[PDB]
Amino acid sequence: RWEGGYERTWEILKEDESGSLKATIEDILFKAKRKRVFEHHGQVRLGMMRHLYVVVDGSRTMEDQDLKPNRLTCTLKLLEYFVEEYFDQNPISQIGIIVTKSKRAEKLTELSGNPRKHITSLKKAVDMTCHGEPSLYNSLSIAMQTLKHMPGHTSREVLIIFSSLTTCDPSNIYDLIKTLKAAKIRVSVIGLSAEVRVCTVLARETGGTYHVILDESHYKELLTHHVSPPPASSSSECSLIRMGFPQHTIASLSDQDAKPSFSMAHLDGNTEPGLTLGGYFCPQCRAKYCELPVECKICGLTLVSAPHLARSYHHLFPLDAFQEIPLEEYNGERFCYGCQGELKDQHVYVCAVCQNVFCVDCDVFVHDSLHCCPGCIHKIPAPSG
Amino acid sequence: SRGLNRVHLQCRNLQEFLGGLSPGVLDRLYGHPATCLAVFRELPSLAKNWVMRMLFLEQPLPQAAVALWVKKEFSKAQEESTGLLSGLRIWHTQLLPGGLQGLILNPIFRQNLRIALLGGGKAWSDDTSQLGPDKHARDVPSLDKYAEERWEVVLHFMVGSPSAAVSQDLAQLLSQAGLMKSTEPGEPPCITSAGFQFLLLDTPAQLWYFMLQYLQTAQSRGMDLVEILSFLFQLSFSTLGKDYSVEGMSDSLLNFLQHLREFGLVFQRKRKSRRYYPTRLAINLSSGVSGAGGTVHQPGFIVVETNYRLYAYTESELQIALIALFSEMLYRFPNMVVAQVTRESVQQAIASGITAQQIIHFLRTRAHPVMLKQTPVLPPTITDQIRLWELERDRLRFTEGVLYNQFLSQVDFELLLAHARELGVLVFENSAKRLMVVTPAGHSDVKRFWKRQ
Amino acid sequence: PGNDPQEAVPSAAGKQVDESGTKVDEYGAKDYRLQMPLKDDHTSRPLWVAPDGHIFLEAFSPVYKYAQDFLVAIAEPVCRPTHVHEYKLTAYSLYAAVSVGLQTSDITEYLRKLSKTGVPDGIMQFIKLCTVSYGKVKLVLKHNRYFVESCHPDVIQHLLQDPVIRECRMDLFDFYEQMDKDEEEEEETQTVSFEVKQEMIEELQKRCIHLEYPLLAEYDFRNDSVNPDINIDLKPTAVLRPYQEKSLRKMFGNGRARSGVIVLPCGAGKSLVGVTAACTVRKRCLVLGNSAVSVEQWKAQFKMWSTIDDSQICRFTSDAKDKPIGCSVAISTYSMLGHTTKRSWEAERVMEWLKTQEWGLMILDEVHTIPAKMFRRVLTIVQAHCKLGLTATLVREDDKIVDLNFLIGPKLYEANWMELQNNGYIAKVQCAEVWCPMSPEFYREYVAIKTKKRILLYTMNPNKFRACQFLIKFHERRNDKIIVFADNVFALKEYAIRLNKPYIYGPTSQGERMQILQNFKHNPKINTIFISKVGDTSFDLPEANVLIQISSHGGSRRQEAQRLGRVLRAKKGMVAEEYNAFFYSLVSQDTQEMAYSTKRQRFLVDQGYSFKVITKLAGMEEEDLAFSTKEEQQQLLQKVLAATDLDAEEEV
Ligand SMILES: [Zn+2]
Ligand SMILES: [Zn+2]
Ligand SMILES: [Zn+2]
Repeated sequence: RWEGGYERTWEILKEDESGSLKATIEDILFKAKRKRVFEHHGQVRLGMMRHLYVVVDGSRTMEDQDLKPNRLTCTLKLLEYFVEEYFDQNPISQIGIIVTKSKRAEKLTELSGNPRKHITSLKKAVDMTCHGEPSLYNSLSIAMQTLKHMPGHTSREVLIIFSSLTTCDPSNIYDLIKTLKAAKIRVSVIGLSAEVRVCTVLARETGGTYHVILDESHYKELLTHHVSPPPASSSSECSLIRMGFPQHTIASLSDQDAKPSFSMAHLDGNTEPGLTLGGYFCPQCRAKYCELPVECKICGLTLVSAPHLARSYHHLFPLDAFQEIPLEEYNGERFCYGCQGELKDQHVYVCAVCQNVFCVDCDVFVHDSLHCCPGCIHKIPAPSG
Repeated sequence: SRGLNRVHLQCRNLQEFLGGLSPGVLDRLYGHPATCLAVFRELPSLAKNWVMRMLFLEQPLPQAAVALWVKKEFSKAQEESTGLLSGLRIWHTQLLPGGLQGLILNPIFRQNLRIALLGGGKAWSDDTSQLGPDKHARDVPSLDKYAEERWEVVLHFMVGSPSAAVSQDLAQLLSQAGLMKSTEPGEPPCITSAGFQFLLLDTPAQLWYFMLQYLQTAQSRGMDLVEILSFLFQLSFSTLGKDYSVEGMSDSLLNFLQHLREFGLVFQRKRKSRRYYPTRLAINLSSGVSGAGGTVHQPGFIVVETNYRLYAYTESELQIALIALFSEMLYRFPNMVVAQVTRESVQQAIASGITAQQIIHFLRTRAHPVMLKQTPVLPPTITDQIRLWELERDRLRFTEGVLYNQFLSQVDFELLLAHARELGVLVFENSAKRLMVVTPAGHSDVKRFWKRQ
Repeated sequence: PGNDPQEAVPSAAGKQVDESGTKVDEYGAKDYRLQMPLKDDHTSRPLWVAPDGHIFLEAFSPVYKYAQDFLVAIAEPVCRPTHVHEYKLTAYSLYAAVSVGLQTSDITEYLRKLSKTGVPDGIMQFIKLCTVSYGKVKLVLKHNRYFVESCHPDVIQHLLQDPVIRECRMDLFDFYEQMDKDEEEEEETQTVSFEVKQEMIEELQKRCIHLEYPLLAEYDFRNDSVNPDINIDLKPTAVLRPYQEKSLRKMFGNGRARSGVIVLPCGAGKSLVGVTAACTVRKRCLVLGNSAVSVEQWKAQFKMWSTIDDSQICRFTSDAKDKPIGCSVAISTYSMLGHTTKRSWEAERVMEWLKTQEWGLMILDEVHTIPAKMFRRVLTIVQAHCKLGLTATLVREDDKIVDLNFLIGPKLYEANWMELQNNGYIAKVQCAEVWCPMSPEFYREYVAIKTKKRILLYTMNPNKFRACQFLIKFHERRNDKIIVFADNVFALKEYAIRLNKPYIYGPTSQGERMQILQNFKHNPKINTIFISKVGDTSFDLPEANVLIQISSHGGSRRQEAQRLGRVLRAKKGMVAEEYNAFFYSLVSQDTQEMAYSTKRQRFLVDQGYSFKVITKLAGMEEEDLAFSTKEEQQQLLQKVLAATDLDAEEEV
């Protein structure tokens, strides 16, 4: 019965085209198993200066293995990567690390952009018991009251790491729809390997996007989907003003070494508990402390540092696309317009405008690293006007 | 104890030789082919920039400017990069050009180097006989097999072939080398101790060393010539020549060439002539350093998981011979997976001494594309096993000496301490029992000193 | 006599196994393992079929081909070493009579289809179908119905031989009762089942059933219908884990009649699945404990995960005599007696309540412990119809003459270390054969004296103690359980004198030994304990996290390796994927201990675990080392000079 039936599963899958060329097409189906969802982007409108809120379910669902030795191990490790790749892409923003554990919510790291503080917090978050049940109501309470004091010229989005369990919290979180719909705060959850309808209704009543974790690769995809600053609901803001352009200071300008250290509890700046020698300078406090392209606590305006953060999204929107042809128009001497090679896996990648020939390793290098076709350069800037 | 300099010696090859001979004899080592030989068998990055000025520096720059080229960071590394470059005798310390010593290079090398930098259609560049591809009569991967099998008939006939070696007088030098030897009846081409070490080595630079020692056995030809010719081999391959090695001939240049097809690295046709052939072998001599190109054959991955030697790939018999010295006694079939012994392969280094890196080298040379997707730490603990195994049998450090006991005084013993420490002929002392371990070679100078007082 | 199924085949046809010349059937493989790997995949790789000995596993680019067959190809293999993503060797044995949902030619096809026509030597061929699949159902009419098979072409030899040896032959309250008898269908196809020859002839028959070329599979139809009584089973909230959930699923993938023998690793759910088989099966069962040591244990988790206890408890060794009158579910011990009135009425009860046991179940822990002389009394005394072999050992006692499927039938399941130690509750041991540089004033004497006081010399070593003193405080800092196993008492006694710890010996009072277990296994203040030869064997299963050993002299590799395999449990709830169970051994250099450890670490890498030899400490004088002066060691030395041979012998 089943001793045969356990091996009726194996026997055919083992078997293939016999005689010659055996265990060959089994490898071909594995390549045919590949090539999942690429981009499907092309959007406009919103996404600028997010104010994210990490919300972590700490529950007994973590004790199931399912991808890793812990579901936090699946979670927490790639959050650091998600932190770094965020600060890579979006430095104009800041993130609220808030942890739910034992039916409450602990705002673990404040809404800020200092990566080491966030990452070591995750390195502190390693040895978490995740005792108790999730409570989103305490999480939204922090999320309200913090972002309540943020301007309406702020992007208001929440990223919830939920372990798909029972949403164990009172006090009419169904009525928190109209609370937060009016409060123009977006809330995005993704479910860990299952679905919560109420939370699925929550996000579809939000405009925040809900998903379910499939796999570790798939876990990365939706992170990567939420790296990009999304086009949230209309009528948020237009502008955001008193973007402080700073100065770097060399502390060697006119008076050479007239100050042994530029942090002595009286100097304009010197914000954090450490010694400094003068590296930076804000306009409004005239605040000189450790360099930070974010904001301050006395002038209270945004320490904008343009080549970093006014450059990051500044080309992250205006992209175009390529096309693929299997044909052989042999442009070059059977070459690439970029790296100049050939393999011909029938993916001759042609630009939409300048129409230049590329490979996967030239398409990926654009569509992950270069983000534009340089074949448009020499082609845009020469007749540009 | 045991010799350990006969394995590597890869900067002293151009130093201990060169500094062991005269400046005018190494003035001969500034043939224009010998220019690339200088820069590469030394590997400092720090002296490798101190050269770079001198093509634009005819002038002797002052010593302090480059003595203070690099500040507080790595002053020793600057100093370690300095006197060795000076120990090449390529520099001249000027006296007082402007008021103080300002160093400068030998210009005749600067003459020779700049032709190998820009311009020059000279004798090595062109105009006399250098090189010549006329029409393809013979191909390189076919000759790569020659460049494999001559190594075999070298390395197998070291161990001993059921086949035979070609008619060489080289064995009478390799028996002379102390790699091989032969007792007088019939002259058996065995191994003494050192070919066994070279069996554990895999680079042609030892061959090169005995080929540098080839003229040393009372032969009087161009040592200047052959080391130029040692470079003149190091030209990759792809050249037959309209007998261009005879148009650029010399006496030893043709005769010792008969030996380079004995050494296999040249390939000579009918009458040992009409062409010449450098083999793809002509780039790993150039370093002696491991090299990703130095892969010979690409068998596969290995591992030594559960320290049980763990690999397959039915290879040629030379690798089988490379482990016939290294793994018998539970050999198996068609995959070459002789099991492990922590005693026998340990006993299989007793005729070599420690093969510490030579394990690690043949770790990355057993099956060659192993570093493609494997761990950086290829032996997890297994190096230390091999180490402790090597650190087991080495129970002795052989050292002769003369010892001075029952000395008549105690403070004059400290004089003879300070006397021998002046001489540097002491190895060890015991002051508590009035003892000094003194070299017996430097015994006589204290033996003379004690008899004088 | 009459105990001969097909023994393991390869004995000849091979000369200097370096078949650089012949490899003739491997040349058939080496054609297509080498002609096939050209374009970035191998489509080859015959598992390196070797005629004699065994063959291998590729398992380095398994992808789907051999990674599916990382398990499935291993049916008749056993995968005796384990590795990293590389090759993996095995052995070969009786394990086709277990693999009886498949034909020996069907595997032979896929044995070829894996090997890319890497052709057999034939050695396996002449050993493929030596025993055709054949079962022995025990159907409702009180003994057996003479089941043959799904397939017919076997009675054609059989019925032309066997009968000429020995013949064979209210409404709604009862409506569903025949609906159950409606479910008594064709036994998957045709059954071909005959009638019991009077219940006393099968013993006379079984010896001739195998006599041609067939082999028989005794079953246990004890679940749907059963004419005698059923005890009260009750599984009181005994949540268990998928290592052993798969196990009974292998015992029951078919209907309600098939016996079973399953291998676990050490310390696994041993007293669970049999207790699970005690209750789910609805039988009246039997345990055969190894000693009374086992007997107290196996009832205790039975007292835990079964509420079947209302003097419903039958433990039967060393004057236990607990519930003779009325047997429901029993624990016994292997009556190895054969003596002249050994236990007069007591073993008579063991005889006569075996008869009341009828068949029950043969719960058999670790039958590598059982000799073949006792394997006589396995079948001779106990004549049951379903067995249970709880034996971690696959191959034992170097006896390739008598195999074990003739004893217990098929050997059903073995559980992977990898899917317990990396994915599962079983902790990761760091094995440590630690050798030390001794003081030479133990060794000049040693080589002077060719008399067993020399054994005690390296034994009583402060260089051993400096290691012993070390890891105590080094693992006091992690606040986790540690246990040290010495060789003999009076050396170990001074360890319990110098750095005095919990400890035992041979004649120690058990009620205070139990207090020591209470002081150890409950009290968190002292995580340190000493044991002797007896405590591993005759009193306790210790439950700890870190083990140190001193004794390594006798060649019982596994017997020592199953001590550590039982004791070492999970250290903490560690988030990391590291090794958390810990083994330590103390090795004398230049010694029998140096020599034995070489074979011992050979046996360690024979099964293959996380192993490291360290020699130096993590800073020796970091700790205030006692015996730092060798004069103090000379004080110990003169005790050793005053010592006799009596401190230098174990329990045997
Ligand atoms: Zn300000
Ligand atoms: Zn391209
Ligand atoms: Zn373009």
